[PDB]
Amino acid sequence: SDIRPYDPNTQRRVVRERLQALEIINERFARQFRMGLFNLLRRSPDITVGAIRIQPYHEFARNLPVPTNLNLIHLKPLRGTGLVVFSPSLVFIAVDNLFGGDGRFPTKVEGREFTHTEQRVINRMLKLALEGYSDAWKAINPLEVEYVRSEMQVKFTNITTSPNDIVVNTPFHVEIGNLTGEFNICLPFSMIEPLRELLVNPPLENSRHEDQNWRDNLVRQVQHSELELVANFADIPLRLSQILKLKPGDVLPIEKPDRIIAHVDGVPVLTSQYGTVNGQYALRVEHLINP
Amino acid sequence: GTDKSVILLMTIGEDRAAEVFKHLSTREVQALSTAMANVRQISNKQLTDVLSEFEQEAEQFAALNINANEYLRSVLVKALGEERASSLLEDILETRDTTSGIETLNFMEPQSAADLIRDEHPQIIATILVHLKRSQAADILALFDERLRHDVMLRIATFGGVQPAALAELTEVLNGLLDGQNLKRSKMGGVRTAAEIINLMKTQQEEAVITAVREFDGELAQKIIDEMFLFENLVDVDDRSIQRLLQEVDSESLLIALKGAEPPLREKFLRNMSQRAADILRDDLANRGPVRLSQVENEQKAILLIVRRLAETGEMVIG
Amino acid sequence: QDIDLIMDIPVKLTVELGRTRMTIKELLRLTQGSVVALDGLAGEPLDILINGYLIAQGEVVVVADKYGVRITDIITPSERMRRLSR
Amino acid sequence: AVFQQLGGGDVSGAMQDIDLIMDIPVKLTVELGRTRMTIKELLRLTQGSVVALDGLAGEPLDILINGYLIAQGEVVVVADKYGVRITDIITPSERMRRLS
Amino acid sequence: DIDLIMDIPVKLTVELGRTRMTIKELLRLTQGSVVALDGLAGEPLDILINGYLIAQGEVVVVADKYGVRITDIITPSERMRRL
Amino acid sequence: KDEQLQQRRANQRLGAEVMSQRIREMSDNDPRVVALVIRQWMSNDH
Repeated sequence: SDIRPYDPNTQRRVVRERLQALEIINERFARQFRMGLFNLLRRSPDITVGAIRIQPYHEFARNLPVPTNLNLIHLKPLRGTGLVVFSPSLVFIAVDNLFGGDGRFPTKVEGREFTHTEQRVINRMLKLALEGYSDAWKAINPLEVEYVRSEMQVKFTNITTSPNDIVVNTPFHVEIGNLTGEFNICLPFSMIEPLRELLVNPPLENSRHEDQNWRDNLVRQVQHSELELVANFADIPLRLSQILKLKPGDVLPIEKPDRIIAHVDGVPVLTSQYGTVNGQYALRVEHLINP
Repeated sequence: GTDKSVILLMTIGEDRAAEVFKHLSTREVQALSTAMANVRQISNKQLTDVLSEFEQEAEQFAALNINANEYLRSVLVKALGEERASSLLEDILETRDTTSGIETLNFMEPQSAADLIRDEHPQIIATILVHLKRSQAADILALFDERLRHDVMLRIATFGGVQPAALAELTEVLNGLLDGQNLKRSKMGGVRTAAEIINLMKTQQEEAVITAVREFDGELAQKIIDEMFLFENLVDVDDRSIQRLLQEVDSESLLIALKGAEPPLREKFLRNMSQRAADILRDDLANRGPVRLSQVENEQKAILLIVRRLAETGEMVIG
Repeated sequence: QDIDLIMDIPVKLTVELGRTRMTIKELLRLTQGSVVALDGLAGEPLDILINGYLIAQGEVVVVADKYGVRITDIITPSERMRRLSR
Repeated sequence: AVFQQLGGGDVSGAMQDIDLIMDIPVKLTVELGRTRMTIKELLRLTQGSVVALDGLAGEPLDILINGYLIAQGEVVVVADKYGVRITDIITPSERMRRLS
Repeated sequence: DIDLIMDIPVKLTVELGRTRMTIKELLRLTQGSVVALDGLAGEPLDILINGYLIAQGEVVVVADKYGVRITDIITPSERMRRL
Repeated sequence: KDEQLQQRRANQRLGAEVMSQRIREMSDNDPRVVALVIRQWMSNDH
């Protein structure tokens, strides 16, 4: 028997789920970003998509280097705030290539911050990155990507209510010539959760008309399914002691039921007034309990 | 008129056109170079009429344009002095500013620029340097750490040209920083002013302040001492002091120093030696050809140092 | 095996009008004033349950201007077994 | 017959505002877990026994005020004192999911 | 008769915290706000049956599922002190 | 008409050859004045 003391703040919540739809969106975005980078840098980059990592937010935060450009982005209409992380190496490579450099010298990063010119270069790159990501998402679910803010430290973002929240991280590796760099795209699981059934199964070559026809027929098929409806006349609170002495012939007082709740497996569906019709216990339906 | 000017420049010749371009602004030179080789139009009558009309009006401004800056510089030099002429010329040059902030960066002090661009990416630093004036860039790299200095110099050696968009972005970034602020730090009072201030106070305070400066830095004290007594107050030295100092002044060094000196100074300094010695010195000065001021300045400095040492000892006076 | 330990724990007792099994179709077209029956004849004792577990049977009785359940019997397991079986 | 008989006082009903009742103490309670269990195992329980709870370890805990579930939070330890961190107010759908 | 109430289901809960608050305080709570608990760390958690306290015990996790070890059953002497 | 055109062309090619010599002496006298006049012409062209 395994029995160990409960320790809070321990990484005990494990939620592993393959995300095929994200697995293809990543390659589509990588292809779009590669040509965007070719268009900008006038060079030939190769982007390798890494394995999607489903990890608590503080793991993602601690694995990041300091300083690193973080780009808070809004993936409307999905409520939340995603993050696009550009490594110092990648921005160094881009600035070197733009400003008359054939990347001859090795990239040197020693905690140096980002100037206004570097920030503008990163904004120019991030415009292409966001356009590519939006186009890639457009195939499955049309989303609009808005860049709201850029930061350099990790403690300024806090896109997760708690550091133990679970986020989805995709690291890409971009190589230009001999130089290499990496950049990540992190989405909080709260944003993805309404689209989990869409992001879980691999996409199929269908149409929106076919999809809506599918659930329509399924909805119609569901309607022909019998349910069990239970009407509760009264709910009287008695102690255990009363129940054992309880014996036939006793009278347990109850209050006036103005309305009668009808529930299916616990969930209330109807409130209706009791009655007798055709020798049967009947209910006059008064109100369907809408949410 | 630009096409006519380009045609005239083409018909003038390579040397004349090159001289005109060297005496022309960057935009004008670029436009003239582009238009002349691009499309050239020759008119039997219209070109001749335009040339005659242009020639008929070049009367008053020609004399002004012949000598404008040189005359102003000479007037500034002769008016107050070399030190004030430099300040006046600097103010006149600063009156014409630069639009793009990159060029405005070379009017800033070297340390201010070094602090401003130290944190930038090394390639951006390199791009700023080739656009910046060479003298300024050298000072900036001197103030830069040796690692950054070597890295930026290497980037300078193997520069490969900037994308126009990136250059425009850097230009507007620097413009947004240095457009609405004045960078003309007025420098009033260096060492000439310090020497002038020192020369007018009591001797005890004079020696106290010069020894304090020497304790702080000997080079500054020596520069203050040299600026204290220039090679122009020797006319106010007493005849006895001049005769006493003549015993320790080399004839060749004295002649070299007095070759470029004022005639009054030579006459005053020739009354302390013998008549034969004065005649020999005059003959040597007449026979001496022109020489570079570098050696004459050193000889005058040596003579002034000897005179100052004699005065400090107590064997010389002034009047 | 304590007895006074749980001698005082409270339980909540519920009473039903009746069972009925009806599909999504009729449930969605139920409107205000619509009447639906139940599987029990008007007169059988209602089933008393605790935590969804059968405990007793009794019907409602009117004494003066007040209501209460008059329990008819207590179901032994044998009867519970035939309840599940049929 | 001292008390006077009041009746017909159902004039109307309308929410006024939530500050008339503000400084009223609430009984806040965080819940570790639940488990449906019968009396069978109940008396079988002795000192040192372990009862498994339906809630999976590490899941957000439940927060109730006066015994009514309002929000789901996460447990944290601050200065050696237990503390819950409110994460999300529950939805009517999860409320009924809890009920069933 | 014991056989009748020896089989019935009942709902068991264990509460980890207990705090008294006003509404200024409850409304002030936002997302991510940390609410302190009157209960010190390591003290026995209350165990309730249908909202009725019967026992106290420590928190322990077994096989990745929450649990509690019954340290003791409170005699009604402590109930006066519970209020 | 051909002879008159040829004579006019010869005069144009003689006086222009003289004009080219004339513009060289003036520019050697003042090189910056010519550049200033050219810049003024461009400014007035706007």
